[PDB]
Amino acid sequence: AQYEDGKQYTTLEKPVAGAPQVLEFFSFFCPHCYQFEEVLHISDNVKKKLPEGVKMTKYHVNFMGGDLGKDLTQAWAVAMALGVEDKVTVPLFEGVQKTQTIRSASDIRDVFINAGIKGEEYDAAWNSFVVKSLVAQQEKAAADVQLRGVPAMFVNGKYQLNPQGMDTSNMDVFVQQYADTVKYLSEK
Repeated sequence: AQYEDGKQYTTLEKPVAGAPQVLEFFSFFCPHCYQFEEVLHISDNVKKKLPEGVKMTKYHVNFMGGDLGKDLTQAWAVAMALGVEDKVTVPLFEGVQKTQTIRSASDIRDVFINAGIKGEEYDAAWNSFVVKSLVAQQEKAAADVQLRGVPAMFVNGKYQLNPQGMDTSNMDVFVQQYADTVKYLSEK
């Protein structure tokens, strides 16, 4: 066929019940993740092609960057709780990978301050149990599919995107193949 298991996607032999419809994993330490966010705009292109009635979830992971890695997972929980993802994603990526100015939890915090989240609001969120449970969800979702690498995208807890099997000569063609594949898997 045109879409083949083991080619543009793999099927989990261990399907996950009640999973988010479109679930993306990343790390601010992850070099392809940086590309996916600032050069390819994968999330946004997938969304533009998803049917109506389908929501997108994106979670951070712990297994890169050690201690700072975990802080970032908690910071992403704060970002999700406050609804400020679209304001901190770029400066977090550039702080970790481009300028390398993010070296501590305080440097993460500065990024939010510069994006206009008030210190009090951030610290309150950082220490909240709503954020604790949001960190738990991120971890549980990654555990459920025994995630050992990022970027990763799962559709309906059953299919995992496989971008290694997609021409990368043209970045625009790659992105549409990726997005079109997510749409196909969605309608499956």
